[PDB]
Amino acid sequence: ECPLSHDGYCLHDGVCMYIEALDKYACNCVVGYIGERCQYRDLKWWE
Amino acid sequence: ECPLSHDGYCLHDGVCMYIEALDKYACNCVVGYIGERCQYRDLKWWE
Amino acid sequence: LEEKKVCQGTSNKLTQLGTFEDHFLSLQRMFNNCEVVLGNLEITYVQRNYDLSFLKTIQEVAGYVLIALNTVERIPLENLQIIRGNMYYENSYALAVLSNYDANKTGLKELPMRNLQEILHGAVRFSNNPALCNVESIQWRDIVSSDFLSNMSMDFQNHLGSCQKCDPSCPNGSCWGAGEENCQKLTKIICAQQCSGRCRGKSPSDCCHNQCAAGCTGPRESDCLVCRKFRDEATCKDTCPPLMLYNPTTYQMDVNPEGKYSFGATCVKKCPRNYVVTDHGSCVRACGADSYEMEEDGVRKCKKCEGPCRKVCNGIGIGEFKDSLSINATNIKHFKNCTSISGDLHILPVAFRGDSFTHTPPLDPQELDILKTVKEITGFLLIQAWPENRTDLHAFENLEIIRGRTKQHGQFSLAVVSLNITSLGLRSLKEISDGDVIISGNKNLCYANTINWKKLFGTSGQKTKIISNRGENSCKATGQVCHALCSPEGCWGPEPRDCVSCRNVSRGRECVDKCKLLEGEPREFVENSECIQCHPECLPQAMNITCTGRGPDNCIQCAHYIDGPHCVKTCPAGVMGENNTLVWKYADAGHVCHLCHPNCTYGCTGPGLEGCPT
Amino acid sequence: LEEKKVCQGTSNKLTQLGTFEDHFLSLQRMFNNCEVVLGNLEITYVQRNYDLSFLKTIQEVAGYVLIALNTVERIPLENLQIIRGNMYYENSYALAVLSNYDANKTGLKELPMRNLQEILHGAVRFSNNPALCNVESIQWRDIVSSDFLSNMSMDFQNHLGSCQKCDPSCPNGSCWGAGEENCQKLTKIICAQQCSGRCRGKSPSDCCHNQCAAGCTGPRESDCLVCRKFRDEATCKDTCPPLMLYNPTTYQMDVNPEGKYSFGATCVKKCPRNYVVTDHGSCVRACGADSYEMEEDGVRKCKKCEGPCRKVCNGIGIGEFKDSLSINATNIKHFKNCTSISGDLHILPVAFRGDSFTHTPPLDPQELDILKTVKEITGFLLIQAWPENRTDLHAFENLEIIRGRTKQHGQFSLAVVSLNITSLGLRSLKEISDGDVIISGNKNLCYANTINWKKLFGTSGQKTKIISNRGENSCKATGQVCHALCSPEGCWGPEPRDCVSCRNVSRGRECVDKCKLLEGEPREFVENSECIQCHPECLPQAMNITCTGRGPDNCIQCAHYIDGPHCVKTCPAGVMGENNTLVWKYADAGHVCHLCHPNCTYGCTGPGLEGCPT
Ligand SMILES: *C1O[C@H](CO)[C@@H](O)[C@H](O)[C@H]1NC(C)=O
Ligand SMILES: *[C@@H]1O[C@H](CO)[C@@H](O)[C@H](O)[C@H]1NC(C)=O
Ligand SMILES: *[C@@H]1O[C@H](CO)[C@@H](O)[C@H](O)[C@H]1NC(C)=O
Ligand SMILES: *[C@@H]1O[C@H](CO)[C@@H](O)[C@H](O)[C@H]1NC(C)=O
Ligand SMILES: *[C@@H]1O[C@H](CO)[C@@H](O)[C@H](O)[C@H]1NC(C)=O
Ligand SMILES: *[C@@H]1O[C@H](CO)[C@@H](O)[C@H](O)[C@H]1NC(C)=O
Ligand SMILES: *[C@@H]1O[C@H](CO)[C@@H](O)[C@H](O)[C@H]1NC(C)=O
Ligand SMILES: *[C@@H]1O[C@H](CO)[C@@H](O)[C@H](O)[C@H]1NC(C)=O
Ligand SMILES: *[C@@H]1O[C@H](CO)[C@@H](O)[C@H](O)[C@H]1NC(C)=O
Ligand SMILES: *[C@@H]1O[C@H](CO)[C@@H](O)[C@H](O)[C@H]1NC(C)=O
Ligand SMILES: *[C@@H]1O[C@H](CO)[C@@H](O)[C@H](O)[C@H]1NC(C)=O
Ligand SMILES: *[C@H]1O[C@H](CO)[C@@H](O)[C@H](O)[C@H]1NC(C)=O
Repeated sequence: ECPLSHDGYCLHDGVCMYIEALDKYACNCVVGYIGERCQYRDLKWWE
Repeated sequence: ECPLSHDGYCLHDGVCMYIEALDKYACNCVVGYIGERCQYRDLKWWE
Repeated sequence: LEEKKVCQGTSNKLTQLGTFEDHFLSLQRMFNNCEVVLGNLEITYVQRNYDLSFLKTIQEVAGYVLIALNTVERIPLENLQIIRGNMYYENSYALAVLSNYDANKTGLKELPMRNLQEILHGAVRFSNNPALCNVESIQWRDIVSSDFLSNMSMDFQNHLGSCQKCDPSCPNGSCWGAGEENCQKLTKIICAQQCSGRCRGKSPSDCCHNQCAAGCTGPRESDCLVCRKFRDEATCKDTCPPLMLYNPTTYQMDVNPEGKYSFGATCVKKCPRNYVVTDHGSCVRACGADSYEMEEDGVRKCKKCEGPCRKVCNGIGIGEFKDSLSINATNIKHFKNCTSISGDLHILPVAFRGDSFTHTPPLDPQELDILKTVKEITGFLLIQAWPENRTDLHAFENLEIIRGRTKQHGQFSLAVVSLNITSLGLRSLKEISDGDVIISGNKNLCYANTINWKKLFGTSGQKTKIISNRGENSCKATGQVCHALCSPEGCWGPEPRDCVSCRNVSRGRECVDKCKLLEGEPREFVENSECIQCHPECLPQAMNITCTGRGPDNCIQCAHYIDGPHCVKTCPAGVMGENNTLVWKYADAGHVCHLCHPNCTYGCTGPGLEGCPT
Repeated sequence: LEEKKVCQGTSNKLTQLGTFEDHFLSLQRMFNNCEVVLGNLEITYVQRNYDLSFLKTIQEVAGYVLIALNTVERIPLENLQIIRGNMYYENSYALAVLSNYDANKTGLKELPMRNLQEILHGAVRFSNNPALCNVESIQWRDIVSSDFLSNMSMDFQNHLGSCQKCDPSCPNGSCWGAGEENCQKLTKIICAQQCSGRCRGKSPSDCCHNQCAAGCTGPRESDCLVCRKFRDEATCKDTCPPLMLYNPTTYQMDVNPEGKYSFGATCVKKCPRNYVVTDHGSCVRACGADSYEMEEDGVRKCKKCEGPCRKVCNGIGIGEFKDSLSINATNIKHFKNCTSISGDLHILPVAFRGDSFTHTPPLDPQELDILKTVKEITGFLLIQAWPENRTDLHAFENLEIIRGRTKQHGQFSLAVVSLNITSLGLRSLKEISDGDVIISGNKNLCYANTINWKKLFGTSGQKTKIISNRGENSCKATGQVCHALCSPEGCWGPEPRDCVSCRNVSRGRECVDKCKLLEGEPREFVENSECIQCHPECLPQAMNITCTGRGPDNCIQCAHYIDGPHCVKTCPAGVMGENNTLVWKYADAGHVCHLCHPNCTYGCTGPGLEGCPT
């Protein structure tokens, strides 16, 4: 539930999330993808 | 009166001399010529 | 301990990797047994319970330490001695401990960082840590450098009270936790005036060497706890021993036996083969725009260009592209005529469907042909996406070398994963200097498990992770195997041009079955399994061979005339000679060329004046 | 504040310069006011009652200290702090006090070297000093390095008896002389086990800096009495601050603001304009055999060689000629094809009349023409002798530059004395980068003082000593002044070629009254006051000028035919063209050259086929 701006902010089917505690936006990447935007495949684990 | 080896050892009319105190041979250069063999003219004075 | 075990470090900031467990598991895999964190130490979303004991073995973090959004109650970063702050969190802090509370306002309680004595760069940030105890009593003027304490923003709110007090022995009531062991060990603001850097005690006899960071166990250059700059084996150096020292007496340069090379933050005896060795005596990753990379008998060296040096293209993730995470429709302009990417290449999905977040239009697949000029890549090649209509990695058709001076996650220099191609097509790849190669998740990709990678590698330990592709049995089933002309060395595709090494011989860039010696239209000769055409002035011998070299000097018989050793098409008629006299020749019986009479200015169709009529 | 005063220092060893007064009076002229002896300190043959009080200002001697054969009673080398030992006496000692006794066995008595605390290199030698007092009680273990302690040979005697006793306050009864001031100050063997080098006291809070020579006023690097290696203004560095530093994070190279160049034993902001600047950041006197000297870029640098480097010729007094004191018939072989003398040149009388001590034959004056290839000399040029049958410095007529990176006695870069020459003859000498010029003791020299030497100099305060050259008005009486075609700049002789700058114009290497415009045998034109011949195909114009340039393009009228823009002797008839097609032309009415018809193979005497009959 992030603004239109951060729409498509997270890659590889990750979900953007608003951390009210820090007043920031972060990504909840799916298992196997790392990076601030889930941009990198975790090559050192599984395919 | 130096050995026939040190004959013509002191340049620019310098005279050879045996230093019995040190068992060595050295030159008595004429005024104006410096060096272990009086080979250099003391440029930094006159003529 | 001599050297230490290192981990790459994370760089996800506030990002959560999967579910709390997933996340924690990723954190665990990364920092397990790690003693030195080359990158960053981000501990986030660590829930209650959860054993964070593996952190105890972390002694130094190069980048920054992030501790935010943790409901866990304790973090044993006790052995952490120094935070270099090579990078910052939010452009300020080398250490940022943020909002570590539970929904019930009870999370991070104890942070026993009792050995954290040095923070080379950056500030410190504490905020919203309801359960944090004792840390509020630390004199950070000793841990942090004066230059940054102006940016230091940190206040502790103890609106609970489950905290204890510091052992009466603790200096000025400074403690990271209970017990006598958690008393802040000041080694900065307790030093006498004669002290240059840190110190063991207050007496001048305890002064630490100039090049010590967190303190020392003795005055000497070797008694340091952590090096502040460079590490030359046993001792800490400010500057690695020069290969050559200046001689104050002879006004010249002398060779230094103690001479070492500058690799990273350590002083080595020689540079890694894949790195560039400079005259100074240091291993680098690139040469100034003033020069190129000239291999010098076995070591990559830098000289100078004889004018305008070839364009050097910075790879994605560096310099002009530090922000961009994938070659895209926008930045692709700066890769036009590149022959050597001086960095990394990231071809990601987002680049193709376009990114709305970074305001970049979708990449036109037709424009990947730009890279067809790329010859070598000093870093790594990452390709997580690729045009579907394309069956081949065409763009990198002429890629010859991957140096892998940098690798992704610090391990992989070539990563072709999650693609849809049926063939790699890197038929020019002849060397992968360093880094592992991972090629997996490529549904219908063949030939991949046929390459003799042991030939392209050039460093100990280079592994190859090739899994979950097109079944080998399936590849051979649909007749998608290596061409018959392909040597056991492997194949980059089905075609005879995709061979790693040739069976018999080769026509330039293609493997064949034999050179055209006795037959074939263009006559050739064989040297080094290569077929080169003889000089056209050679007569196609229907019996034996045709020639034994490139130049006409090796023809068995000329097709026309013969001017001495060399076989010529037509006898010389205007060639400059001696005394500014022109040269004219005529063919005779055996088509042999001979000098005409010096009188014949218009040449002569025969010997003497009786050969040049009027 | 005030940079120490420096003297060159003597190097005669046991040689005596004239009478005892002469020898003394010279010893005084060299070390008067001197604070730093760059070379050797040789006090010898100083007799009784002579005043050596000027030797109190010497603070440091870079070479060695020889004190032998002195009947004088006291030598006040009291302010002497350190002896570097850059050279040894007898290849073993940096300090030799030998046979200092009178005939009556009463010579040197007191040697108050109460401040000599450091002897970096070399050993010590005391012998045959009957009157020597107190020195026998010096614990040299503190002053001398342990590496040379083994090669130390010294034994004292008290055949005088009139020696006093050491003040109680003197450590272990060690003293150089009387009073409490002459007590040996130990700063080496009385230091904590954790003292790297020297110290002020016994407590570990008194340790001097690692880069301190004798002692120190404080612990820090800038509290030194004397630097141990280099001198970076206030402080003593081990290595001059690199111009560039390695970046452990970026694995690349960065510029160091604190960077300084290395000049001798000091760290400077820039190199003397006459020296060579390396990429290392150090001023040297020559490049390796891998390089030449490329100017421009502002200064003199070292760039590598495209292939085989030109032959470098080590001057007299360096490398292969360290012992040879003059260019003799033996070592002259190695000066065949020299365009650059990387060192010095010594033309001494001992070379011509041969030397029976070094076993070298007399020099053939005909063999000095070998030096006519020498274009520049890095060091200095000393000529104390020269063939009589020659009236000119002919061998150096091509000498263009004298760098003076090294000077005679450290002052003179050009010395022409005691010669029978009538004219210098250095018509190519364009610059004397540094050093002073002395041209004296020359009876028959008349053109010397006419040259504006200030123009030739390149550094501040370059002096010119030209005296005792018979003929300021005597030469003018014999009509031996500058030619009429010699600009007021002066002249290296009578001939018009011996001019510095011309009055009107010049014909190459010679000055003239006017260029051959209008008349003359060869037609010429004028640019930058030089007369250049017109292309032979320029018709001799008896009216106006003939041409406006070198090429046939600037002629006013051709002598024969005219092929377009150019003036040709004969229209082309066999010149290579496009598509391998030959070229034939013909001369029409106005002698203009036009291409023939493509068909005409044997050329043509007219337009088209109607021009080349059959
Ligand atoms: C050259 O010589 C002529 C002689 O007539 C004189 O008039 C002229 O001034 C001279 N040119 C110079 C000195 O530049
Ligand atoms: C971490 O690494 C060590 C290596 O020995 C291993 O024993 C352990 O099982 C791993 N996992 C944890 C949670 O410590
Ligand atoms: C730690 O305790 C938590 C309580 O929420 C539990 O869910 C989790 O399974 C435990 N972790 C491990 C690694 O056993
Ligand atoms: C101080 O903090 C600001 C952020 O407010 C940051 O941008 C700046 O770089 C910091 N200054 C230094 C010297 O670190
Ligand atoms: C601790 O710091 C205080 C000043 O804040 C100082 O007065 C005190 O002497 C210090 N304690 C010790 C043991 O040095
Ligand atoms: C694409 O490249 C441009 C220019 O470098 C950059 O600003 C943008 O962030 C990049 N987009 C992605 C998704 O990497
Ligand atoms: C994947 O590759 C196959 C090769 O047969 C191709 O036909 C198909 O179009 C590709 N997939 C997509 C989604 O384009
Ligand atoms: C390749 O060369 C070898 C050796 O001459 C020959 O035996 C073989 O038949 C050739 N292969 C093919 C496919 O022609
Ligand atoms: C020594 O120095 C003094 C002071 O400059 C000077 O007056 C005197 O002439 C010098 N003695 C010499 C040059 O013999
Ligand atoms: C040591 O002393 C001897 C004395 O004969 C001398 O010859 C030699 O040069 C000195 N040094 C060395 C390294 O031998
Ligand atoms: C001549 O040269 C040789 C070495 O080349 C040297 O030993 C000798 O001293 C030289 N003679 C003179 C007079 O310089
Ligand atoms: C790249 O292509 C352009 C256009 O043809 C050409 O001018 C340029 O020389 C090429 N770059 C290189 C390095 O050859």
